[PDB]
Order: sequence, then structure tokens, then C-alpha cells
Amino acid sequence: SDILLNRAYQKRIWKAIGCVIYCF
Amino acid sequence: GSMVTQIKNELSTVKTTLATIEGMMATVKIMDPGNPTGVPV
Amino acid sequence: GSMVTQIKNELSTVKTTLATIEGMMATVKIMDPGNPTGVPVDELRRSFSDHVTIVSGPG
Amino acid sequence: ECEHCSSGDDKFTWFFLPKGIRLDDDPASNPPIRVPYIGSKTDVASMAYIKGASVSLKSALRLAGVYIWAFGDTEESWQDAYELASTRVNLTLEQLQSLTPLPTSANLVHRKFTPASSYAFSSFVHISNDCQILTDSNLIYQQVMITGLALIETWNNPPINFSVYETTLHLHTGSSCCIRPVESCVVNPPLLPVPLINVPQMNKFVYDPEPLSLLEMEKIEDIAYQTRIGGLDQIPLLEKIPLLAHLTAKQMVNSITTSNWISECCYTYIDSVFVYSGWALLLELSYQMYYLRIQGIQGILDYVYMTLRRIPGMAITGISSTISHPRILRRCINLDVIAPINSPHIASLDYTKLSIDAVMWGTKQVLTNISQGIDYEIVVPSESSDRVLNL
Amino acid sequence: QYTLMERSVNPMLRGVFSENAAEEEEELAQYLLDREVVMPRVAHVILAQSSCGR
Amino acid sequence: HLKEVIEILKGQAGPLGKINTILRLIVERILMYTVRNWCIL
Amino acid sequence: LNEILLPEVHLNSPIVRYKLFYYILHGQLPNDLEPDDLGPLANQNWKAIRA
Amino acid sequence: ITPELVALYSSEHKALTYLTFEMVLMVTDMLEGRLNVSSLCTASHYLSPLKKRIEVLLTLVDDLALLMGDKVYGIVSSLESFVYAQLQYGDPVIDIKGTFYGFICNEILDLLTEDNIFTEEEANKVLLDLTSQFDNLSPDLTAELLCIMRLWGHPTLTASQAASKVRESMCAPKVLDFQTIMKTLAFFHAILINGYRRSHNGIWPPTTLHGNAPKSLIEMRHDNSELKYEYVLKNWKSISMLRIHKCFDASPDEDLSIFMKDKAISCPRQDWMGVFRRSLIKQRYRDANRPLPQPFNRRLLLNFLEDDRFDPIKELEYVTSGEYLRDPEFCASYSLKEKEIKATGRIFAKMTKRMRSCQVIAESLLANHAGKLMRENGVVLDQLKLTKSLLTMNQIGIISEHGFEIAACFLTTDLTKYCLNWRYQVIIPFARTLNSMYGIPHLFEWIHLRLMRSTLYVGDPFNPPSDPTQLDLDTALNDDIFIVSPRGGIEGLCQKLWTMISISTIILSATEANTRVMSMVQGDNQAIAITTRVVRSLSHSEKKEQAYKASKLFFERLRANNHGIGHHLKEQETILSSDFFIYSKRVFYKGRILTQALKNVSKMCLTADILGDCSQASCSNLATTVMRLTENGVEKDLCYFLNAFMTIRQLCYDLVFPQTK
Ligand SMILES: [Zn+2]
Ligand SMILES: [Zn+2]
Repeated sequence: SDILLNRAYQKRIWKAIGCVIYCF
Repeated sequence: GSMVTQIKNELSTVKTTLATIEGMMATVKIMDPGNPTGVPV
Repeated sequence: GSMVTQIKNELSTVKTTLATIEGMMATVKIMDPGNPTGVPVDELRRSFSDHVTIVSGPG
Repeated sequence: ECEHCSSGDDKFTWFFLPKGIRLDDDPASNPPIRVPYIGSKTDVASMAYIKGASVSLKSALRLAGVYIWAFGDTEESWQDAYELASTRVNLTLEQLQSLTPLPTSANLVHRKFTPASSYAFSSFVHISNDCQILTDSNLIYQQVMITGLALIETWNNPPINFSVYETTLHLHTGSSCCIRPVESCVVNPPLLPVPLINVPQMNKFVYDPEPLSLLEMEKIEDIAYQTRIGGLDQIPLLEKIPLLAHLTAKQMVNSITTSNWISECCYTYIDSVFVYSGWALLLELSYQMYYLRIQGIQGILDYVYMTLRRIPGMAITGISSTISHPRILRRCINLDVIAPINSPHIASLDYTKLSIDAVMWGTKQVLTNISQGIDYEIVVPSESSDRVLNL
Repeated sequence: QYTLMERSVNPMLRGVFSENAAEEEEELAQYLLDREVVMPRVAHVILAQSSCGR
Repeated sequence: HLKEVIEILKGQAGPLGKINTILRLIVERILMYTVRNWCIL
Repeated sequence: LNEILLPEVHLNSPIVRYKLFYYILHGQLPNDLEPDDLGPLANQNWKAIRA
Repeated sequence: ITPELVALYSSEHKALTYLTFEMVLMVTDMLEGRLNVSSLCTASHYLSPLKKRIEVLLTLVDDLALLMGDKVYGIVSSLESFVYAQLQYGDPVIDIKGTFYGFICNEILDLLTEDNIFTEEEANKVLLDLTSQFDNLSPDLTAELLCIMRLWGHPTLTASQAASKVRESMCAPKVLDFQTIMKTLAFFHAILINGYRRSHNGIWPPTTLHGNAPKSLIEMRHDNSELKYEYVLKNWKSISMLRIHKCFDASPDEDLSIFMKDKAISCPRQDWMGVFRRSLIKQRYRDANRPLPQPFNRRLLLNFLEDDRFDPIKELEYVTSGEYLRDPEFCASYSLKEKEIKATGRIFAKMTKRMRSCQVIAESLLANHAGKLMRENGVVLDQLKLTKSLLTMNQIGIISEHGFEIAACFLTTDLTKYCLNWRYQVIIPFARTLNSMYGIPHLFEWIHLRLMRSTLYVGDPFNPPSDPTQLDLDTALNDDIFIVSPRGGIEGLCQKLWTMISISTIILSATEANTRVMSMVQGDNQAIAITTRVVRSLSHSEKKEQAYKASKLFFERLRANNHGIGHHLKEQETILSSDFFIYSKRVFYKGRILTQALKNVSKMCLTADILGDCSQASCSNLATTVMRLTENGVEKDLCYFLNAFMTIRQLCYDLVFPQTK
């Protein structure tokens, strides 16, 4: 059930992680 | 008695195949242009 | 229970033939003679002029 | 650069033909194809819908609706329409008034294979009236779109089979003398008495002595009494807008579970539209989530998210079209319903995912408000039973 | 069509034909048209959905 | 949300495409759950 | 009244070969028609028909 | 020039010809069409490439006409299909490219060498000359070479020759498959039930399950659930033999417009010779010592109008009671059809007043209640959504780059000879179930039953029977102008039932091959868009090859089914293409409808056929044809100029050629 992530998806995920860290 | 059951279950298949044969023969008979047929009601 | 067993095997023989007849009946051919001879209709008129209300299949 | 856009005028129907089209060539190379705009025929919202209505009954209803829309809605304007319908039916005045469709914006439409064009280059053409007002106006704008398509098609005549450059047609209808305002539906009483109209009472093809059954008469009487007492739009103006939002949300939910709702959504509360969309979808999925033993608000939210994500993209195109409209898009952005994310340009936005996000926001709002205790009204259209007990 | 309609004696179309049908249609068109504002579209529709128009 | 997956899997043993899209949606939802709650991990 | 019910201006009826054969045999018009070409018209007593 | 004949002689060729009035009208219509087509090809830059090719085609087929005679219209009708054969000569699929082209070339060779007018070498040379005018043209122009069809006039018609074709399609032995009939009947029942579910608030019709129905069918009837076609194909022995009871409260007098349309009615059988010219039959009647038959001139409309006691229920009682099969007055006859060049369809039939009224009532009953229930095909009365559906059907396989994709292979079938090939034994079950649904004991199986008991004939006033001793229709033999006991149906008559059967057969064949299709059956031409799933990354040629390979099984199943219900499908009728299909004589080529403007310009004449013959009517007709020209790709500037020019031309013609002094 593992899924793959496109490069833009990776940028999305890492930016979201940054946003979560910044806000939490 | 079990023998009976199987026989009832298998006679169900006999029923359905006999009904299929009956309907098929009815359709055949009603397919003769020689004798015009009318649908009931 | 034995008589009912004799009829148990014999009925299985019936089941199979009924299946077989159905097979052939399902593959029959409905043929229309047509008027190849070209006989005057007067002569060819050997057919009912009257509808018959016979029930086919269910009814 | 367009000379009408550059000088004051701003109303137009935008046409676009992409570059790189080669007919009778590889479909992959040329831009995507689509069924062009070939016309829009008649497409009633009456007080009560009658099933199996006779031709005479339909004709009488048409006559009464047109009469009331055109000449007025006084009591004598209703008496004259009732008499003229009585030349073709046998209904009494009360059921006539009740069954007659809405006397608002009457279309007045009145009455082998010949295609209007080859649809060669018109199948690749983009059309958008986003810079236009929009039932004479509807016919006018359909005519404008057809004229633009035919102009694009005659720009590349059948001798021409290629498009090495992308072309744009503006077709500005604004700043035009011909377009005019519309004023009608005044009260004009008849300056002449009603003529002695001979009527073929016995002829079934002209007059129907019994156009309504006893059950139909009972149902129409019940509907009229319920409207007179329970009411329909007697509610104040402050209550109509949320009710319109609720009704259009129910329509959207029934659609998902060129058709659009921009006309309604531009004149209602878009945040309330999506809130009631979430409420209606929750009502639809309540039994399914109950049989799956879902617990907690987040369980409902996850279930509705996956349900929205699993519907085909063609089904949600109705909501997509409404949200994609620039005015509705800006409204949704300003009400925090919609955030344009993960797209360099607005036109590249995933409007299907955007609509799913809007419905999810509405569902979350409904769940939170229910948890805090803010009850939400349930509407039961086509009911004056057991379906209300089910709802 | 008038020559066949006035000749018709069929049970259907028993009352369709009227000798003063033209006069009745003129009176009805006057009723719809002899108003403060003339609306030929409305008159055409109402005539076409009236008994004379049928 | 794997109940539908197991139901179709048992029914067939078309459906595989539905199986894959449901699995992808579930895993993506789990991924956003993780990203949203990344700090407390 | 015949000035309203004018003959057809365009074709609306099938072309019949035996109509032309009838009109060219009625007047004994010159022709190279074989006996089978005429079909049933060859057996007619054109004398009475001409009379 | 005489009122009856025109004697034309040319000293240059030393040729003398005689033209009757009808032939004079044909020649002047055909020459006007030639002038219009040639002048439009000269004028329009779009049609400019076609001028030389049309000229050479006209010259070659004119010399061929001089050489053969009336058989050159066979060559013309072959060119009619050779247009499509050349159109499918450029499809990506190798296994479908050139099949129709080669077969039509073979058929033209057969038509040229049947009478031994041309030897094999000469016939091949003539075929090459005919074909060379079709090659190296754009698809649009190859379709606009379908204007030439009426550019060579129409054949001289004879009753015997026209009767021979229908006497052979009918009156011929035809073997049918019981199972194929029962499978298509089961799918017919399934489609009827599904349509009645899609209407009437999603509930099954009143139905009575047979004794062979399984438990699953009993539960689906009880739950009022949709019958999936895969289920029907499995249990077809119970989906059939399923009696649908009365569903519609249909009445014969539901529609009045049907009764007020004039249809040709035949004379009573006792006087059937009154159609023929009095001169030809006078002597043969004198030698038999019998009175001359009374001429018949009544019309259906006038007869219906002048009935003091006319009840449509009593009209339908003619068929329902069985009186039609006993009426000694009943008489049906054909008559030569105008403006047709093909051997088939050269006649149309006329019946008696009571049986024409019964036929129109039955057709109205079918078209209003049961015909509405099957919409597996896309044809509807609304032309706008019809052409929208046609465009959507044609654009199935056209996907751009803006995984898996979709691919389409289109099949077009001609159903012209279907009417003659329908047999009672293959339609009786459908007729019986329709009778049950409508409540009528016996209505819809009337055409074949009445035809097998009556002798038909072709009624032409100048075509009397060859034998003068055959003065009664019943004793007539199966030769000359007679068709004794035709077992088949007549064109147009009971077409709704035949169309519904064809739709059921198409759906059965699609389900048997596990292939999605979108039929567009229309009575004459049916179009099927076979759909399959292909890899997106695949090449276009390979995508179309995969689509054709998927469509191969469906086409085989459709051929087998049509042969089972008695319609043998030949190479002429079917047209398999990965690019286009044909609907209503218009081709849908790669998301386009090809122009065929020359066909419209060929019928732009100098007067309207209406009786008043005003200048306004003629100018309006010209304007309508110019509108068609604008819609069919001709330059709009040229169309405007042409409209003004021919309006001026028509007014000047009416001024200088006054109809009345
Ligand atoms: Zn502009
Ligand atoms: Zn103006």
C-alpha cells in the first residue's frame, strides 16, 4: 500500500511540515 | 430422509428445466404463420 | 428408504436427459418456406384466417 | 490588441482557437476536442406538477400563465384568463390559479437532418461570456455565441485545414445601440368585452370535461390550502436568502449524489450555500455512516472526504462550474471558504478539488454548529408523510 | 383545408368547423390586442392555445 | 475505510482499480494526518 | 381553373419506359425497338387503339 | 414538340430520340443540376479541385451509358458507395484499409462484364479511369463527389423488372435460429423493463415470471431492480418467456394528426385492373365477356373525412377481431418510385382504406408508448440533441495530450433490404409481448399474416400483365408483375417494431462481446461506435489497431446475430472504419461533418413544384438552398453573391417566361 510522491508533492509535504513546525 | 432432501433440491432443477422446455415449445408453436395467435387479455 | 433410493438414481437419469433435450431445443432452426414454387395465392391459402388466443409461456 | 476593450467598452463574448490544429491528423498533436455550441432549445417550477395532463389541460395552463404574465395579476385579469381557459377545460377558478405555472419571465415560445455547420474548427473553440450580463437576453447571447462560432469557422474555410497561430475573437455586444432595457407585465385591462366564444364542449380534442381526477383535485386543494396557511415565500426578505442558499445547496447535493448555479449563487450567501451543502450531504450519508459504526466528528469528516474524493470528476463539474466563476471565486476566497493553493495561476487551479474543499469546510461547519447546539432547519419539498419521519 | 373541413362529417371534428370561425377569431384577436399596449406575441400565443386556435 | 476493499476482494475472489484508488486515498489521508500532527510525533 | 392546375414543372413521378413505347407505337413512329423490348405492348391490336 | 411526345433529331450525330413529358422534366432537371454543380466548382476555390474530376466522370459515364443503356445506373449506384470506399482508403489500420475499395472495384468489374460489353482488359481500364477521379482528394471533397448521383438522370422503369427484385427477397426460404431469436427477445424484454423503470418512478411493469425463473430473477422482480445486461445474457431463458402485462393506457384516438394525413390507398381487389390504361385492357376484357373494371380515385384523407360513423376503436377492431384476414376486398399493390436509381427501393406499396387506417393507428400506438421505452440508440425527434449526440459519438477516440485511454472503431450498416427480409417467425414473440403490454390480443403481427394470404402486384397504368388471360389477382402466377404470397414486410410499414428488434440485437451482440457501444439505429442506416480501452502512451496507429482488434469480436457477434434473425450481412451493407461513420447520408469524419455542398447546389432549380408558382415561393426556395450552401462549407461571400444572382435570375425568368398569358 506504499505510495510514491512526485517532486512537487515532496515540496508540498516539506513546506507543510515547515508550516506545522512554525505554527506549532 | 436426507435422500429425500437432495431429491427435492434436484427436482427444483427438474422443475426449472421442464418449464424452460415448455416455454420454448410454446414459442415454437406460436411461431407458425399458418395459425394466427392472440395474446390473452 | 431403498425404494426412495432406487428412484433417487433414476430421477438423476431423467434430469440429465431433460437437460439434453433442452440443449437441442435451444439450438433448433426456425425456417420459413417462402414462395419458391410461385403457386397462386389462391392455392397457397391453406392457413387460418382466425386469431386463436392461446397462451405462450406464462399466463 | 482589441480596440473595443482598449476604448471604454467591456462587454464581449470571448472566443479562442488554439494553435497547432491539423485536421485529419494525429489527435494527440492538436488541442483537445469537444462538442461545440450548437444551440440551446427549451429547458417549469409550477406550483403543483400534474402528471398525465391532457393536451387541453396543458394548453389552458399555458394560456392562463401567459395571460397573467402579460396583462396583469388583478382579479379581473384572473377572471378573463379563467374564462379563456374555460374555453378549453372545465377546472374551477381556484384550481386554475393553483395549477397554473409561474407567471414570471414567460418565454412566449411558439412553433430533415441539416447541421448548421461542419464543426471543423468550432470543436476546438473556447467560449466565455464571463464579461457579459448573461428571456430575450438569453436568445440574444446564444445568437452572439453562434455568430462568433460561425465567424471563427469562416475565418478558416474548408480549404484551410491548419492553424499555425492562435486566434482570439472578442465580439463586443456592449456599446451597442441595439441592446435595450426590458419593461413589461404592466396591467392592461381589456378595452373590449370578452367575445361570445363558441366552444366544442363535446369534442375531446378541444375540450376535456374531466381533466383532473378526484385524487388530483384533492391533492391540488391540499397544496393550495397549505400554501395559503403554511406559506411559501411570505417569509421576510432576510429569510429568503438563507432559504435560497438551502435550496440551491440541496440541488447541488442531489446533483453530485453547462448546467450550473451561478445565477442563484451570485444573489445569495455563498458561505451558507456550502454550509447547507454539507448539511444535505450529511443527511444523505447519515444512514450509511450509521451502518458502518462511525464514531466522532472526525469520523464523519473522513468518510465525507473519501466519498467526495471517490465520485467521478464529471459529476462534480456542476459545483466546479459555479466555483470557477470569477465573482463566486472571489466571494469564496474572501469568506475563507476557498484558498487558492498549489497553482502558479488561477486558471490552473484544481476546481474539482476546490469544490471538494468547499464542501468539506461546509460539512465541518455543520458538524461544529450541531455539536455546540445550533440546530439546522430541514426542508421537505414536494410534501404538504413518512419521508419526513425518515428525514 | 377549409373546403375539406366544411365537408367533414366525421364524428371526430364534429364541432371543429364553424361558419363564423373567422369572425370569432377576429373578435378574440381584438380582445387580446385592443388594449393599452399591443403585444402581438401574447395575442399569438393566447390564440394558439384557445379553442379557436386549437 | 478498508471494509469496502476487503468486501470487493472477497467478492471477486475493474474491481482492482477501485481497490487501488481506495488504498491511495486512505494512505494519503494518513499522510496528511501525520503531517498535521508532525510536531507531537 | 386550368391556369392554376398547371402541369408539373419539375420531376415528381417515375419515368416509365412503356409510356414512351406506347406513344411511339401509337403513332407508328420510326424506331429500332426489338420485339422483346416492347414487352406486352407488342401483342396489342394497335389498330383499335389507334382508331 | 407535342403535349405528349418530343421528337429530337441531331444531324451532327444522325441520332433521333423521343422524350415524353416526364422524361423532358428529368432531362431539364438533370441538366440544370449539371450546370449548377459545374458552375459552383468553377466559382468556389473550395470546390475548384472537383471541377475537372466531375467533368471526366460525367464524360466517362455518359459514354458508358451510350454503350450499356439502363444498366449504367448500376455503375452510378456503385460509385455512390465507392465514395465511402475511397474515404476509408486512408485509415491508419492496415487490416481495414482498402477492403471496401477492392470489393467495390470487383463489383464494378462485375457490372461492366456481366453483359460482355467490355472484356476484362477494357473493364479494368474503365474502372481505373473511374477511380482516378476519386484519388488524391481531401476527405471533404471525396464526400462532395456524392452530388453526381442524380447528374445522370434516372432509369426507365418497368413493372416486371421492379417486381422481380421484391419477388426474390420475399417468397424465399429463410432459415432462422430459435436461440438467436430467443436471446434477442430476452434482451428486448430487458430493455423494455429497464426503460419502464427509467420512467414511471422506477418500478417494474406488471410482469408474470415463468416457471423456469431462478431465485435471482424472482428477487429482482420483487425488489424492482435494474436488469443488468450481463445477467440477461446469462439467464436469457427466463428473461424471455416473461409476460409483460398491460403497461400503457394507450388509445387509438390519442393522436388526431395521424388520421389527417393523406396516404395512397389501393382499389378493392375485385377491381384491381382499373389502375392500368383502359386502352390496353379493353380488348382482353372483351374477349373474356366481362365488364370493364371501375377506375379508382378515392383518397384516404377524403374517405376518412366523409365517414358519418368513424370510431378509431372500431377501426382497430378490423385487425384485432381477425376481419382483416378474411376481407375479400383487401388489396395491396406496389407502384414505381420516382427519383430512385438503385434497384432496391424502386417501389412503394399502397393498401386498402381499412388496413391503411389500422397501420397508421398501430404505428402511432408503437411510437407513443413502447417506442419511447428503448433509448439504447441515440436517435430522437429533437434534431439539436441528435446532432450533439452524433458529434459526441464520433469524438470518442479523439483525445489529445492537453495510464489508459479510450479508442473507437465505427461500424455503419445499411438496412434497406431489412423490410423485405423480416419474417413472422422471427417477430411473433416481440409482437405478442407488445400486444400484451398494450392490451390488444392481436394487433402488431398483421403485416406478414395478411401478406402471405394475398397476391401483390406492381400497379403501373402503362404496364398491364403480359398474359391477357390472367384477369384475377388470386390465380396469378409468381412472374411478370405479380408477387404471389410475399412472406416479408414492406418498407416503412411496422418500422417501429423492426427498429426495436434491431436495437435489441445490437445490445445482445455488444453484451456477448463484452464491448461498450453506442448504436444510432434510424431504420435505414445504423451506426455503432465500438469502444475499447487502450494504453495512453501507445502510438495512434497502434491505438487504432487495438480498437479494430477489439471491434472484430463485436462485429462477428453482430453478423452472427443478424444472420440468426434472418438478415444476412454482406460486404456492401457494412462499412468498418476507424475514422468515420455514416448517418442520414452524412459522414462524420474525425469530429467533423463533411460538407456535401454540391449535392445541395445540384437541386437549385428555376421554379418551385408548388401549385401557386409565385415568384416569392421560388425566391424563398433559392434562399433556402443558399442557406444550405452556407451551412455546407461554401464561401459565405460567394453564397451571398449567389443568392442575389439567382434571385435576379429567377425574377427575370418569371418575367420573360410568363406561365399565363
Ligand atoms: Zn475586446
Ligand atoms: Zn443598433
